[PDB]
Amino acid sequence: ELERVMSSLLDMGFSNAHINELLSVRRGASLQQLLDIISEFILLGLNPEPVCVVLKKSPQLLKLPIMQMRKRSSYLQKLGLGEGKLKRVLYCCPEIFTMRQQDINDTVRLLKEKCLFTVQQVTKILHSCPSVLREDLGQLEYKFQYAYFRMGIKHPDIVKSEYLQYSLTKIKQRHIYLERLGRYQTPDKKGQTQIPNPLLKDILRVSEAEFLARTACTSVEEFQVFKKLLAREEEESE
Amino acid sequence: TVIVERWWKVPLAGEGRKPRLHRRHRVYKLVEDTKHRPKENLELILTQSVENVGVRGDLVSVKKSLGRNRLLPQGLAVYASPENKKLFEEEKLLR
Amino acid sequence: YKKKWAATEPKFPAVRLALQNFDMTYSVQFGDLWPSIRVSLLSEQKYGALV
Amino acid sequence: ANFVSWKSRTKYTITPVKMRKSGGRDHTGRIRVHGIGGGHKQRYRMIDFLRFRPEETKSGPFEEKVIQVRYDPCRSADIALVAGGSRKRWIIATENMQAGDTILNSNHIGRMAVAAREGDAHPLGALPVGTLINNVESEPGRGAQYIRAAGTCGVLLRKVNGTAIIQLPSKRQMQVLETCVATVGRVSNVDHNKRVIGKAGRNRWLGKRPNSGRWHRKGGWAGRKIRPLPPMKSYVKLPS
Amino acid sequence: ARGNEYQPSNIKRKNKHGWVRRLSTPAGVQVILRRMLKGRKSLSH
RNA sequence: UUAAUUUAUUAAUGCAAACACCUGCAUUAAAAAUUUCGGUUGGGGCG
RNA sequence: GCCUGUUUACCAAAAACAUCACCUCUAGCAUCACCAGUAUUAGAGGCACCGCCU
RNA sequence: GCUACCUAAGAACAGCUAAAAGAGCACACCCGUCUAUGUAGCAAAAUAGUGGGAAGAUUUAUAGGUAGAGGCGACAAACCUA
Ligand SMILES: [Mg+2]
Ligand SMILES: [Mg+2]
Ligand SMILES: [Mg+2]
Ligand SMILES: [Mg+2]
Ligand SMILES: [Mg+2]
Ligand SMILES: [Mg+2]
Ligand SMILES: [Mg+2]
Ligand SMILES: [Mg+2]
Ligand SMILES: [Mg+2]
Ligand SMILES: [Mg+2]
Repeated sequence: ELERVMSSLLDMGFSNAHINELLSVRRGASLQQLLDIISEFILLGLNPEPVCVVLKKSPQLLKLPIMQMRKRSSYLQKLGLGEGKLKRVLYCCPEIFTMRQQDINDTVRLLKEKCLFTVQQVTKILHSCPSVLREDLGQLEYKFQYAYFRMGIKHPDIVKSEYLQYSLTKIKQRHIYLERLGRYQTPDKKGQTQIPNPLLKDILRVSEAEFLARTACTSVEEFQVFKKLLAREEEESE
Repeated sequence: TVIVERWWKVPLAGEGRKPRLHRRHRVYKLVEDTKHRPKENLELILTQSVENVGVRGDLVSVKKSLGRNRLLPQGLAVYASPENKKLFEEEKLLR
Repeated sequence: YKKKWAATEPKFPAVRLALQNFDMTYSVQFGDLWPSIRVSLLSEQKYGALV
Repeated sequence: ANFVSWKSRTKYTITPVKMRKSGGRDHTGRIRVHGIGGGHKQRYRMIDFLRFRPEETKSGPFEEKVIQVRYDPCRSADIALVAGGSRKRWIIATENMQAGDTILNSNHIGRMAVAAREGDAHPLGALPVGTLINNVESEPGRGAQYIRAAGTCGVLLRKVNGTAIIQLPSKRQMQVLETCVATVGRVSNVDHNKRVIGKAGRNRWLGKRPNSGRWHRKGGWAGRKIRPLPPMKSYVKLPS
Repeated sequence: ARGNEYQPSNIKRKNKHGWVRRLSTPAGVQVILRRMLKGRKSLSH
């Protein structure tokens, strides 16, 4: 009943303002369902006002079956996504609760088995950039292997720089440019290079201006021409 | 049921003799698995009123699962054998 | 013939060998223009049309 | 092999039980776990992990007197012989449990939070949020399975509805019905980490033996390797 | 150093190669049957 | 082993099949299994 | 090479193997090993007592 | 029934020095460093001397277990009846 739900929401840290906001947000959702969903979200360690913000942004969450919501919440806790970690995840990609359990499981299994990311590294990836879950398999594996083999990056650095966050097209556009320019060299079998390579923050994190001014030391027009040429090369390769 | 077929043809045995099989005649290819066939329906004659199917004495095509799990075990239906059809025909004409 | 040797050379492909030769020579020859020349060489070639 | 598990006793008892070592072998006689063998002969003291076990023809919260706190060869945590009514049982002693102390075991989920005194067992619903706990059950009445090693302490992170969120010593959250019992405080023998084995012989006393060939797969141990994709085969191991 | 691999003990002898152990398994029963077919005076050890 | 050929078997998934368990069929792995080591030339090479 | 130990029974006893110590990875769990154990736990790998600077 | 490891329940370890020791010297015991002898030998791995450990991760009797692509292995490709 509304009495019980109001008492519970007075508990759990929710203030009357947010309670009224959520009650209005109810899109024909039963008070029982709303109470259960908020209960699961705060069980996941999420604060009351972020819960309110998330339900505002994505009311569909209230429509999720309680069984499925509980299963997904338990899975996220097992993956380590909880407490403050789940906040930025629910903002960057609020659809993790809607994704199929199989999609999440296979993404994590690709990250662990076929990519040899530690459990902590996997949690860090899913915490910093949940867009990986949206990104399809195969493409993700290609991106990781591009970082590992062709670029010579190791898992700690990949995770530290959030390399998986960036798009494969951008990654190739910058790295191949550097490589052909000779400013980047794939580490040899010994893992050494004639010249130290530029850092991934200098390669991908920075904007095109600084990227071409400090790391490549070339001209923007040259970079545009190279980008078009590389696009043609990829088209032909396919 | 899994239905299989020899890769290698077996030479004819004769009339009263039995075919002699060899190592190569134990190699099979699966021609079909019946469990993947499209589901067919079971013909039943109802005995008691049942929702959304019928009342009594009317031949009905019901999903085999329903027919074998609910109707027949509970006596709500009987097999559409010629004998049952005849008996329910006399029942109908006696009304 | 001596089948077993203490160490064998890396067995580079000819393309990489040419790249290494060019890197060690044209880099000195051209200074700061060598990266541009290198990327141009490694990229596609611009073809003119002679009627 | 003619291996029958020694864990055949059916009736709980205080007497230490003569336990047969396994050597890391299955009932088949083959090594299943490596590095196990030898060590000092040990006797097993049946530990009652169901702290709220009201005596026969009895019910409701009950108290118990700590007869003694003893070293257990089969655990990191030290145990306590504790007696109540007309029975005695072994439990896991908490950090400051002393002989002669009184311990309370209750199944009452009071509306208010019960004053959490180290050593007593209450349903998780009855504890203040943030209290240190150990010997936690996964289900009501299942029996303690988590937070049992020496010096370990989970935290009652949250309580909502009939569900409590606990932080296990591995810093992983766990959901348990608030009706499930747990005992307050951290497990005894908190200095277990700081113990220095000192010599290989001491591990051999503890029944750990140096053992090789721990994998039995062709080629032995093989760390996982990332199989390159066709595009990356060209750069897997670039010669210097 | 070598040669004395046989350290006799009637308990091990009977427990390892005795009639009861031979009959304990179909393989051992076939061992006995082969000895019988060959006509061995000593079927078991 | 990034030699060739397989995945029977397990582990995952997916699709059917029975309304957790199990059968069939696929895919990916793990584990393995089978098999091969062309010829002529070249002692201080890198064919 | 920290140490005492182990090893090629029958050409090698060693600097090799193990070893306390330390690091990394994996695992939130009961009725046949691990274990009648539960993250200060268990399994695996690496390294090498320890101590001082970068 | 050897050997590798393990299980059950046994046993042995003088004397001195030191004090509760993977402690020292050193018997029994275990091993096998070095040398010589022997090399169809006493011996299909021994003898003599020399030497290492010798209250321990020790040695050892008894019975049981693990079986061949398997076991077991303080990894020597060691051992699993010369
Ligand atoms: Mg013997
Ligand atoms: Mg040494
Ligand atoms: Mg030798
Ligand atoms: Mg020896
Ligand atoms: Mg020697
Ligand atoms: Mg003495
Ligand atoms: Mg000594
Ligand atoms: Mg050994
Ligand atoms: Mg070796
Ligand atoms: Mg070798």
